[PDB]
Amino acid sequence: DLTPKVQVYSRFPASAGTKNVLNCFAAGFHPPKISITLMKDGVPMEGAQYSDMSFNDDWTFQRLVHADFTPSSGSTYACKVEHETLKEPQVYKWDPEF
Amino acid sequence: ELHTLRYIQTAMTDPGPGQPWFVTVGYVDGELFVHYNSTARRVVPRTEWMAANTDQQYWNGQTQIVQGNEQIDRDDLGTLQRRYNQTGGSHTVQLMYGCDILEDGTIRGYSQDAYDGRDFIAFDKGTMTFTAAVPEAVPTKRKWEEGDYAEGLKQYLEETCVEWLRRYVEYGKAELGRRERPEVRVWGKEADGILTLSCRAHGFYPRPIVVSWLKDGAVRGQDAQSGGIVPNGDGTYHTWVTIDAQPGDGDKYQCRVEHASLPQPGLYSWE
Amino acid sequence: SWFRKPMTR
Repeated sequence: DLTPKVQVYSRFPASAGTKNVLNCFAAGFHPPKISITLMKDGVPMEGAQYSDMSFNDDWTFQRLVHADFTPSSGSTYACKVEHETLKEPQVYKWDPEF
Repeated sequence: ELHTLRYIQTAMTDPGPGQPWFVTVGYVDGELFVHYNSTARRVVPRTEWMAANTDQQYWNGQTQIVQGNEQIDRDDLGTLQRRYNQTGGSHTVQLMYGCDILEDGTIRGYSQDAYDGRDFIAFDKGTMTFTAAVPEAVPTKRKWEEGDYAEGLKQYLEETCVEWLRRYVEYGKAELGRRERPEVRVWGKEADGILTLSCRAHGFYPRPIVVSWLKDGAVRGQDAQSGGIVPNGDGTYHTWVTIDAQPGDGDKYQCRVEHASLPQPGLYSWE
Repeated sequence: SWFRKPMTR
């Protein structure tokens, strides 16, 4: 009904050793209170920037969380999302595609 | 040429931890240009074309227009709780207003309000009356109609909104009207006798994009799953389209990307 | 420019 639809992706096509930005976008959620955290191997990804909160015509909220990172082989990158509509915290794994 | 100006307002009782209770932003053609929060208490630009074209007089003046709205929403959070007979808890007041300059020259003005994600007061520009969606919106409807506040709001959406939007478009002519080429990557994954072909587009501008999967030169629609158009932190956009196929048919599949930056639709494959 | 709200709800 009002659960957040989460997508994990990179700014530029992923390459090992090359500088990139890891984005986590959640949309279609209400109430606005949300906990979106970018994680590297099950631990938060240092200095993450939280973009200005927005909502569409149906009054459902959306938020983007981005952080500068260097993708490395053998490291698992994921996004932890906590919301009132969800019973348990949802973890979304990032597919490196390389 | 289509040009839109949208201003959204959010008043919260449960932000919650380390977050501002009052957040409000502006949009020019879907791009974030102005921001205000209850913690900082100052209007800060979000685009380079906005800061370089406006003076200190404008930034100081805009802050007080919002500061007054912050006070109004602070009182309204308490006023609406008494009407619905609520002691406390998580409550949100949302406001959406703006003007749209259509391709046919028609100017569309709108002003909508909501309480806890459900419609409250919607302004009707034609009848010059505030429409009530809930029975708790009737005292607001009665108050806003006697005082003729609809005349000042109609003056804004038709005159003030259009004049400023036309100036903002002129300030960011090179930024809003730019063409940014997307970086397309095609990757396949085989599991349980199903080959999933993923087509991902990175960092394109403007927002409209048509990504379609083709098999033997013919488009395959119903089988394709998309995640829509998602944004990036630098103002660019992202999208992904996946298709389920039989193993040993990957070479027959081709991803077609239709964008304004590309002169002809780009054809990509897993190679 | 933001609209200055002329009245409370």
